[PDB]
Amino acid sequence: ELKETPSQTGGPYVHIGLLPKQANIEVFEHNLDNNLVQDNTQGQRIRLEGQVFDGLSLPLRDVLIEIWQADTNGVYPSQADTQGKQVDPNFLGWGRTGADFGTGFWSFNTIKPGAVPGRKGSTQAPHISLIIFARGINIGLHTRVYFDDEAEANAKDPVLNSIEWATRRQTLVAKREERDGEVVYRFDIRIQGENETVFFDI
Amino acid sequence: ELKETPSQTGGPYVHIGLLPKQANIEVFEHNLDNNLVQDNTQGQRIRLEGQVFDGLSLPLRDVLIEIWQADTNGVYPSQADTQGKQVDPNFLGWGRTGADFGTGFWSFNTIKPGAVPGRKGSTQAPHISLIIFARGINIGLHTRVYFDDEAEANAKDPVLNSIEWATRRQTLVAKREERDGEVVYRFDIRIQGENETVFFDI
Amino acid sequence: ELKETPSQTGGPYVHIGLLPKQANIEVFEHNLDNNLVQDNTQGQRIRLEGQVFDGLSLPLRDVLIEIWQADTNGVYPSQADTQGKQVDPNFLGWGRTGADFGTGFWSFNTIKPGAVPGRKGSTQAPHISLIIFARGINIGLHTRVYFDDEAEANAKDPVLNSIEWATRRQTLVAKREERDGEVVYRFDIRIQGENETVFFDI
Amino acid sequence: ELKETPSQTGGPYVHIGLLPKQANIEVFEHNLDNNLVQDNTQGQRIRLEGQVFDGLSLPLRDVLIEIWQADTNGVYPSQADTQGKQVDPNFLGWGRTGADFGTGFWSFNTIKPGAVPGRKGSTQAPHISLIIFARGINIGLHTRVYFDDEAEANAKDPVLNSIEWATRRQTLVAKREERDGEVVYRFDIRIQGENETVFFDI
Amino acid sequence: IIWGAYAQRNTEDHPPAYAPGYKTSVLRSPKNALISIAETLSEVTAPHFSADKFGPKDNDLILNYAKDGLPIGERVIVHGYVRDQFGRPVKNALVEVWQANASGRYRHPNDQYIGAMDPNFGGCGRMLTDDNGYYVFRTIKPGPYPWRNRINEWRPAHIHFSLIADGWAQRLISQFYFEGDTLIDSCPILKTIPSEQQRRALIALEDKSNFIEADSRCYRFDITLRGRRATYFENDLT
Amino acid sequence: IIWGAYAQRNTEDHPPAYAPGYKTSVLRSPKNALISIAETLSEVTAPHFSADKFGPKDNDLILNYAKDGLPIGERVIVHGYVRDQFGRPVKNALVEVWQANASGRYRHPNDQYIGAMDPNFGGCGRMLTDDNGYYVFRTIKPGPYPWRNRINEWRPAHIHFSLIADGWAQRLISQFYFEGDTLIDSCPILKTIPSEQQRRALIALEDKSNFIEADSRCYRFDITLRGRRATYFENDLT
Amino acid sequence: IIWGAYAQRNTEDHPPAYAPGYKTSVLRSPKNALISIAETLSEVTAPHFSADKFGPKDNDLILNYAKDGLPIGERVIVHGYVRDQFGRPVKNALVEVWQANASGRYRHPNDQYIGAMDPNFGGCGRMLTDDNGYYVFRTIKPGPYPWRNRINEWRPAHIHFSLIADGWAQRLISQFYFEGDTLIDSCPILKTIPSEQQRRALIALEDKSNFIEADSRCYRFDITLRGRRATYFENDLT
Amino acid sequence: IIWGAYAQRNTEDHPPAYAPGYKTSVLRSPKNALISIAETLSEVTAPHFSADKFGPKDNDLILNYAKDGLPIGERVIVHGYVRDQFGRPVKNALVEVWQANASGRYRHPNDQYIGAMDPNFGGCGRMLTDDNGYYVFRTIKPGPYPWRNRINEWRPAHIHFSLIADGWAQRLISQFYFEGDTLIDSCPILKTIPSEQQRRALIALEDKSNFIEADSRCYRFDITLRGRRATYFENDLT
Ligand SMILES: [Fe+3]
Ligand SMILES: [Fe+3]
Ligand SMILES: [Fe+3]
Ligand SMILES: [Fe+3]
Repeated sequence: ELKETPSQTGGPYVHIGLLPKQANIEVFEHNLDNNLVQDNTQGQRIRLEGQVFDGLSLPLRDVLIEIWQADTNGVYPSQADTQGKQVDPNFLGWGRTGADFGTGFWSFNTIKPGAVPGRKGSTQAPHISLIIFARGINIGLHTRVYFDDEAEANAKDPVLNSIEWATRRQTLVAKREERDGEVVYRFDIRIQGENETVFFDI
Repeated sequence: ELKETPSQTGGPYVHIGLLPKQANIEVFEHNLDNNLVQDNTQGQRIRLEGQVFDGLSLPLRDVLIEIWQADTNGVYPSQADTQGKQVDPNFLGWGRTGADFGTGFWSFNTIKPGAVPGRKGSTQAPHISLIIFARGINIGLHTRVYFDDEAEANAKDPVLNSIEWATRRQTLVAKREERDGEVVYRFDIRIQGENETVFFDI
Repeated sequence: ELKETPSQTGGPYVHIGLLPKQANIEVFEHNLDNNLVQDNTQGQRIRLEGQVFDGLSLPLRDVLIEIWQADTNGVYPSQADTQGKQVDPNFLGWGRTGADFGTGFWSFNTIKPGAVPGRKGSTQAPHISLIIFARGINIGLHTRVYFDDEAEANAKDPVLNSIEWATRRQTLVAKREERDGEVVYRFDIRIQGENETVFFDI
Repeated sequence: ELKETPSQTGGPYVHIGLLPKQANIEVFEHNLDNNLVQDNTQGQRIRLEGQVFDGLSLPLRDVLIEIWQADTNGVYPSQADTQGKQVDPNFLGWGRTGADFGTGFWSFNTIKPGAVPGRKGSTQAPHISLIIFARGINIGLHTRVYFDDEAEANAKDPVLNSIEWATRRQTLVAKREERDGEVVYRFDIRIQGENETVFFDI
Repeated sequence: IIWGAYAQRNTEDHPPAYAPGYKTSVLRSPKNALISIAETLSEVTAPHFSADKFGPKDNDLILNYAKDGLPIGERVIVHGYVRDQFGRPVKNALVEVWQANASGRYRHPNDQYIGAMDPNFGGCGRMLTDDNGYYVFRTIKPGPYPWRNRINEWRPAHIHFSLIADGWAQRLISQFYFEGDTLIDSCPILKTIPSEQQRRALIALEDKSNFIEADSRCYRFDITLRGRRATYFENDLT
Repeated sequence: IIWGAYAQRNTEDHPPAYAPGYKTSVLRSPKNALISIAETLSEVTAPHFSADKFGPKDNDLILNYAKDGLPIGERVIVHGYVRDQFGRPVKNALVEVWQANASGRYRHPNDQYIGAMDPNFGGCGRMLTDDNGYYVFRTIKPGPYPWRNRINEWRPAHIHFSLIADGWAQRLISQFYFEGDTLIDSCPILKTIPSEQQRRALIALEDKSNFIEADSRCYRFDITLRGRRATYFENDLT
Repeated sequence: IIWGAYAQRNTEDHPPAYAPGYKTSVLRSPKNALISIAETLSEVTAPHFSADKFGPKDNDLILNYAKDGLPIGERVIVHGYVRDQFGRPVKNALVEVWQANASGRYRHPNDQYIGAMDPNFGGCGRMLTDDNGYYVFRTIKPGPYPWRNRINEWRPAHIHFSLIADGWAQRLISQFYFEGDTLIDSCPILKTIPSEQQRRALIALEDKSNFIEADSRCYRFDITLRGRRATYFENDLT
Repeated sequence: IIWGAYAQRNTEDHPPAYAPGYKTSVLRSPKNALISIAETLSEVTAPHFSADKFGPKDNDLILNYAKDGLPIGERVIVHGYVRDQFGRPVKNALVEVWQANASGRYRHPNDQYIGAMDPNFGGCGRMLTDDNGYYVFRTIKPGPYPWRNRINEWRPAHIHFSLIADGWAQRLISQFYFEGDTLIDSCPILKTIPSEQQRRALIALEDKSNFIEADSRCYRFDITLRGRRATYFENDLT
């Protein structure tokens, strides 16, 4: 029985290895980014944005974020997906981005995920798995993003209901809002203090 | 010199062994409860009620509470009482109850205790000793309940004055209030955060 | 938790300390013997006799024997007896003897015991507990003597039925036989080989 | 170099796991038994029966027996058989049974095995390999059953001749005898004492 | 003899209030330190419970809830002594216990563990120590059970116990485990206790000589409560 | 590869036939020494069992006898590998097991122990090892039980097992115990085994990483059988 | 208190019946194992001996047989306590002892050892333990003596003793030796006992503080018998 | 084989969230405990990255940014294996690394350390493990560097690494150090890890036999990720 390699903070320069462009380094021809929508990707395009705040309510300007989600039909572009359904052939399902050094805002251009099957024949409400890495953070923090215009589905969601402190459930619900013509979901993450975002051990 | 047996949490099902009825179990003919007043018990009947809140201001729905108090003349129904006075022959002085699984409210039907002698010839203001047990609580938390309509006595109370942070003394004073015709004292316990209730190591 | 003192053989001269008379030593005024019947002892007198044989079918000429039994009504002259019945006031219930140095025969003048209660409301058939001590024997051997003219009771006896090898049960049954006018039960003990007597760990 | 897992007695209830039916337990649809002859099995049917006796000449009523044998042509229904000959397609070659709780008799309905090749180009006389399991037996006892109407073959058998104590060879020969019209071989096993059956370390 | 106050509780021999490894303690632990007070009659006195209020089977968890048959599980007897820290026996103390059944299932509305319920087992009993501080009850050995601290958390087999004795200062609730259980070394709750010697003070030992043939096994478990100091000079208690 | 005979069974790694401490062995043990023989096809061959004869629940002791509900007791999974002494996996070997219920009671006519019967538990199962020698079954952890060797004798919790593999010489029946059980050090049956290392070869180890959250615990237990030597020169087997 | 049965005798703490090193045991030892039984009133009861039947010198081996003078030898006092395995004192138990004289010669017809007889020494005594399980007798230290096991066999100095107490199950006969005797490590009889700790349980220790100036030396020797378990639930004894 | 959930992450084998010695963690650590959940398809799945998207020099930090010449520093090769906790190889996992140059200077806007920049060194690379979980890249050994935790704090030489494998639950980011570096024993970041054995799990070992003569030295470093349990009974994942 081997033990898992121990985690360490990503450190302040986590952008050199994970987002060379943002560090002004051009070594890779194909760079990974925060845009999960391709030409023929199916589903309604949405923009996910927000900020991450520390214990002083100050945004982290050196944080790195990644998301993992299913396609428009709730199927993951992964061999581990055992649904038997065909996945959108034009969807990676993953993306990475960093907050702005100045303002602290982060965002992803993606698609709204479809409902995914839960354990024991249940159905999970639409969600996006998100992880946070940064200086001061020893282990990547896991969380989930749900959508407020999906209230009926959230009320029945297994994971959200596994949080006995009902009042904390709302911290995982992003607020929809139509900008010019694009749909944007605002999701702010609070690491400490009041309205601290729920973090999971998955 | 032997060491005291180490404490452990009472756990979430602390009702099975301490309040079988509330767990819907009928094994004992005589069950212990939260009613300390018998037919011929002396003194003015009072009802003690409140809730226990966690660090999120949410009530504990699995907490267990017990109280210990003197009779109407400030004499304890205990051989350890060395006052030389006769105790009310119809008063156990102790009671146990659990918060409601739904609302979280707890209560006891008892009698208002008389003043008890303090150390070095002093006099303690009327009070009820109370202890809290529950999941998450490794060692039963001890506290005291005093009464607000007993301000003159409280100002001279030895224990209350042994709290140098004067502003915390008020957390141990229950507020009187006449319901239909019954006298009720509201006492809410805050385990963490602001206005955290004072706990003693007795 | 203390351990029982370990057993050792009684040795070849076990008569010096347990039967001084047989060793021709007169130090005690009151000597213990093999005669359990006193003037006013109740019940029918009987004589118990036999020999003890080794693995070569040769009698032991240095063996020592003791017996323990209830009175004529199946009550033991012992405070440990919890039957609530009164015991024969003229019955020790115990006796000791040694085989003859020449022939090897041993015997006791006693009374035929009455039925004793068994475990869980059962009834034991009439019996006498017997123990053997001698050179070569590291731990006193325990056995029981039942009577052949008590066949109906033996068939229902708990101990005899706890011997799964039915064919060995007969080794514990002494054979009755009327001498001149005295009733004698012959009981031969075989320590080894064929028809080896059953020994118990009590 | 790993060591073989150590043997332990099968215990008194060895029937629960190896003969559920005899224990009145019906969990398996297909149960293993003592009948090795199927509809199209080749060879002359025979019945093998006997009893197992302990050191007191008493039959074991809790013993379990298994046999392993070749088909009518001396070929084993096993991939390990290297004879190059085709085996009877309707013959398992193995069977299991338990003695009767009351009488102690055991039996198998099988076929008389053909001669099997021995070591170094020799020929073994017809035989059946048999193993015994039971309470009190720490390691399954291995033995062989030969047939008395096969005297000429037995005289030349390698294994039987590897027993220097010629007088013990006969303990491995079962006696034939025609019942109504069925051929029965009686084979009694004696674990201890006189005429003790020969046991092998294979 | 005129008694003084109970000796001070040694906070180092007990788990702290805040124990991050035991998750539910994070929000149910005071942030302020406990305020220590000098004892008064309130702390040195305690309630009295008369024996004739207890049923004959109150200390027999095998039979006090048996309806149509006997519960399924390991028949065990548990006995021991209750003494104060100075070695004095604790007489007529109220001992209350509760546990899960052989499946690790509690007869409680909030327990939905797949472990099977036993229609003939309740899981609770009580007794009063005798004049020598001796106690004894019979039960079915509880099975371990999963719980959600970290997703795959498992509690070793245990029996919850509570004591109300001579002084309110003595009030204590805890749990004891069974010698040899391997889950003991991994339990987050047992690890809230600082020292190793104290952790071992909660293990009931196999008492082989007290086994009852073809019937029940037996465990020995002693409990130590805080004790009072004797006074020989000034008596400031009152 | 042309196979020769199985390596010799090391009598020192097994209990002797005569073991006075285990009483019933006194009359059921041969007085003569076992006669060792050189192996023939009879000893190196063994029966073959087809998988399609086994029911889907044959290796699930929790459900193969469940009638109205689930049996009472500790849900545990047991898995491991069967290898030969040279470390080669044993493929398609027949593994049969049987045990008592959580009360230590066997579903057998001859068992009158006061321990309670479970109407939903049978106590037996079977399986075939896969191509890697791997096996796995589910069950209720058996309870220890009293028996009459010395009047107050108690068997530690155990599961009986039997194997029929590639060679008759490999035929083996034994019992395995659970790590931490204190009755292990006092069992007369386990003590018939000479060495301490061999005694430990019968203990199933807690496999914590393979526990199934809010469901079942898991034990790891491997079995080693005798192995065949390869032949490179003369082939005298036939 | 309602008493149950005596705890099981631990066969491992006693010599086996068959001990080839002690020759006479070869033919006087059963070949079958002892059959263990559950106790009844027969096993838990025992005879009572009144004190007024004992002479004043019954426990004084120096004077109970002295005729014309005092016996020749080492004046020693032996005392100790008789307790049951649970540490309870054994009251009014009958203790009988017998030994050889200072030459290692027994006053027995079958003893022809060249060691000289003492006309003033008998070699036997008896007593009843008091309410604390205490016993005490005076004697001459016995000398070692040759015997025919192996031709040059020698028994260390020893005193034979027998006890009849509260239960027949307690019946015991044994021998104790004297601290420092070198023959102890070579005695075949003492070696029939399996463990070293048990062998040491038979050695009387020099009790220097209890020596009587210009008179006698003293040895301390305690005896432990089997003890009864207390019953708190079913009472199946009858 | 039908796979179940990943084994639970052992929080004790990782640094806690709150580590006062590492100052920036004081305000960037949750005060509430992590909420453990049972896994769903969301947690057991992960993205797939095709190899043909990687340039030929993506795993060669010596040449992927070299413009006019070679970077200054110690030429070293680093290789090893990525396995899951059950020892299974992790195939086609994405491994990303980044480091400082030989001066301990990072090519990052926020790094103003006086350590000199290398115009021919970038400091980042990536690769995919092969079918055996093997990985290998070339680089310049990074120099240690000062940072402001306590004013004179210094990080030992290290290489940052990140892995994205088969399951989201496996997502991991960490750092490995070089055997012999003395700064290892004083680093506050490495000390956030509780056990000593885990701290050593982050040290790359000198692999002398794999040095390339007159060219480069080599270090061996293996990585272990969480592993999935196999399911043999109920399949509740969906
Ligand atoms: Fe760095
Ligand atoms: Fe619990
Ligand atoms: Fe002697
Ligand atoms: Fe068994």
